Amino acid sequence: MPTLLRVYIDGPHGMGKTTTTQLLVALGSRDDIVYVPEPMTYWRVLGASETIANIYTTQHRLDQGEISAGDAAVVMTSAQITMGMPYAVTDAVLAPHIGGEAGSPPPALTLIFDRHPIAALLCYPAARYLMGSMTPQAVLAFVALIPPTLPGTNIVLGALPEDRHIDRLAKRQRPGERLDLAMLAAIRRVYGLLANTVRYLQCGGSWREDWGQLSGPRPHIGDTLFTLFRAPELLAPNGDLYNVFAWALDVLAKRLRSMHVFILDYDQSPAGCRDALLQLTSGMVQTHVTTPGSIPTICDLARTFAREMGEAN
Amino acid sequence: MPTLLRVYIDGPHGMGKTTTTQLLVALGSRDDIVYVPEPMTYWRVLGASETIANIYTTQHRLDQGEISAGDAAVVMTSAQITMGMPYAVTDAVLAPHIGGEAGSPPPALTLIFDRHPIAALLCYPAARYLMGSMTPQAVLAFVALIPPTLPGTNIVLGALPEDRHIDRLAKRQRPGERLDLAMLAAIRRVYGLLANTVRYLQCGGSWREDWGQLSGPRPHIGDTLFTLFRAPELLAPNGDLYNVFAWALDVLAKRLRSMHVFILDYDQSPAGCRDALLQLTSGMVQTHVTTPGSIPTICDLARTFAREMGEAN
Ligand SMILES: Nc1ncnc2c1ncn2[C@@H]1O[C@H](COP(=O)(O)OP(=O)(O)O)[C@@H](O)[C@H]1O
Ligand SMILES: Nc1ncnc2c1ncn2[C@@H]1O[C@H](COP(=O)(O)OP(=O)(O)O)[C@@H](O)[C@H]1O
Ligand SMILES: Cc1cn([C@H]2C[C@H](O)[C@@H](CO)O2)c(=O)[nH]c1=O
Ligand SMILES: Cc1cn([C@H]2C[C@H](O)[C@@H](CO)O2)c(=O)[nH]c1=O
Repeated sequence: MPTLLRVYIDGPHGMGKTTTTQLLVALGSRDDIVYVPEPMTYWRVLGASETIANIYTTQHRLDQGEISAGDAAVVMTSAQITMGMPYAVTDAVLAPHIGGEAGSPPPALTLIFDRHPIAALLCYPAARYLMGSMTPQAVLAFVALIPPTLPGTNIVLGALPEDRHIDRLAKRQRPGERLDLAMLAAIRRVYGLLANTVRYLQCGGSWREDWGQLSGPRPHIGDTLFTLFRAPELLAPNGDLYNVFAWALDVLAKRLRSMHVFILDYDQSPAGCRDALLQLTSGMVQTHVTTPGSIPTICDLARTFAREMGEAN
Repeated sequence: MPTLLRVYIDGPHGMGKTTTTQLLVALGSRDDIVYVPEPMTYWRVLGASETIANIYTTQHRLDQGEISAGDAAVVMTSAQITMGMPYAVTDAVLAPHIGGEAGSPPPALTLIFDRHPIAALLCYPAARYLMGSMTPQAVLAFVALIPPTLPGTNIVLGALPEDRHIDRLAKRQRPGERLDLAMLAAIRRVYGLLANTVRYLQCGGSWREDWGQLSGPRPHIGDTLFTLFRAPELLAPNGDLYNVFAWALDVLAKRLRSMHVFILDYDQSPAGCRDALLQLTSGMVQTHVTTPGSIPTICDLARTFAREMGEAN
C-alpha cells in the first residue's frame, strides 16, 4: 500500500511561504515531490478580473469613507468566494482518493500546497470582518461551507516578528495589492487565534462550556477564534447565540479538531527555512490512497492545477 | 436499529410546496413526522435584512438598466450565500448521524424539509445566471461547495403546467418578491434540467464523453444542466473547458448521481397533492442513524430550526 503525504503551507501573506517551498522542491527530490502554487491566474483572469485588486481597492474606499460598510461587505464576500474556489474544487476531487492515516515510511508522493481551503473560507473573511468590510453572518456562512477535514491534513503555520514581516511584506506586493498594516495585523491575529483554537480543542476544549468565560500552552476560550463570534448581530435577546450561529461554531470545531498544525519559524535565511520545513516533514501524518491509480491521478491533478492556474509557482 | 426517512420537497417557488406539506403533517401523524420550514426569519432578519427583497429589487434595477451586470452579480452572489446558509449548517450537523441506506419498514422519524441545499447552492444561482444577474464562474463556485450527498437523500420535485403555476404564483408573494415571469421560466427550466441530469447520470451518463454533442426518458447531455456551462467565459482557446471548471462539473456529477428524485404532480387539489406525497413516501429510501441518541438529537434539531427560523411554517 502506497502512502501520500499532504502539506499545506499557510499563514498570513508575505512571510516567505513561496520563497521557502520553492527551495524545498529545489533539492532535486525526484518526481516524488509536487508543489501546488497559488492560483493567481484564476484570481486575476479566469474567475474574475483582478480580484486581489478588487479587495484591496474596496477596503481602501471603505476606509476613505467612500462606500458604506454594507457595500464593502457585498463586494468582499463575492470576492472571497472567487478567491477560494480553486481551493474548494481541488479538495473536492482529492477527497475520494484519501484513505485513513498511516501513522507518520517513504511517502510515495508528497504534495506541498500553497494554502488550505480555510484560508479563503475562514481566515481571510474573519480578518475582513475585523477590518469592518465583512459581516459576522457572512463569515459563518463560509464556515458552514468548509469541506470535511480529510485525513492527514497537515497545516504548517508560520512565525515571524511583526517588524521583519512588514519588511518582507514590502518587498513582495502581489499584482493589485496595497500596503495595509491594519490588514497585516488582523490577518496575523486571526492566524494566531486559529492555531490556538486547534490546540484548545485537542486538549478537550468545548466552546459551549466555556462560552460563559467570554460572556463577561493551555489556551483558554478567550484566545481562540470563538471570541470573534460574540458579536451583537449574532446574539439573541437572552444573551445566547442563535442556534443557527451556534451550529456554525459547532461545525467550526468539528473541522478544526482533526487538523495537524506545525509552526515553521521564518525568522531566518531561505536555506534555513527550507531545511526546517524539510525537518518538519519527517513528523507529518501520511495516509493511504483509495486506489492504486490514485497516486498518478493525484500527481497529474496537481500538475494540471499548477500549470493552468499558477503564475510562476 | 431505528430508521430515519428524509424527504426534501423542492422545485420552483409558488407551486403548492408549503400548502401540500402542511396538510401532510396535518393528518395527526403522532410525533414521528416533523416539518422543517423555509427559514424566512434568517433571510429577512438574522442573516441580513430583507434578502428576498434585495434579490428581486436587484434583478429589477438590472433589467431597467440602472446597474451593470457586474454590480448585479456581486449583490446576487452574496445574497445567495445568505439564502442557503441555514441549509448548509443544518446538513452539516445532520451528517454525523446519517448511516447507510436501509432499503426503502416503519421510519422511526420522518423529516419533511422545505428545500434541499442544492436549491440555494445550485438551482437559483443557475437561474440568475440565465437572467444575467449571476456569472457562470460564480455558479460553479457554489457547485464546488455543495456538501457530499448524504445517504437517503430523497428529493421530491414538482410538476405543474405554466398557466396554473403563474396563477398560484400570483396568490402567494413572499415578503419582498416581485412578479417576474422571466425568473419563473428560468427557475422552471433549471429544475427540469436537474431532474434530467439525475436520470441521465443514473443511466450511465458521462458528461465528459458527451461534451462533444454540445460542442456543435433517455435524456441526452443536451437536456441536462451541463448545457448551461458551455459558456465562452469558461472555454479555453482550444475549445475545451478549463480544468478548474471541468472539475467543478465533475463534482456536480458526483453530487447529483446519488440523489433519489420523485416528481409530485401539483395540478390537483391540496387534499390530492397531500395524498400523492404520502403515496410517494412509501417508496423512499430510509437510513439507519449512527447512534441511539441520533433520533432525539435530530428530532429536537428540526424543532429548534423550525422554531427559530420559520415564519409560519
Ligand atoms: N527567509 C527569508 N528571509 C528574508 N526575506 C525573505 C525570506 N523568504 C522570503 N523573503 C522575501 O520576503 C517577501 C515575501 O516572501 P514570499 O515567500 O514571496 O511571500 P509569501 O509568504 O506571501 O508567499 C519576498 O520578497 C521574499 O523575497
Ligand atoms: N393544490 C393547489 N391547488 C391550487 N392552489 C394551490 C394549491 N396548493 C397551493 N396553492 C396556492 O398557490 C400559492 C402557492 O403555494 P405555496 O404552497 O404557498 O407555495 P410554495 O410552492 O412556494 O411553497 C398559495 O397561494 C396557495 O394558496
Ligand atoms: C487566500 C487569500 C488571499 N488574499 C490575498 C492576500 C495576498 O495579497 C494574496 C495572496 O497571496 O491575496 C485574500 O485577500 N483573500 C484570500 O482568501
Ligand atoms: C431558496 C431560494 C429562494 N429564493 C426565492 C424564491 C422565493 O421568492 C423565495 C423562497 O420561497 O425566495 C431565492 O431567490 N433564492 C434561493 O436560493
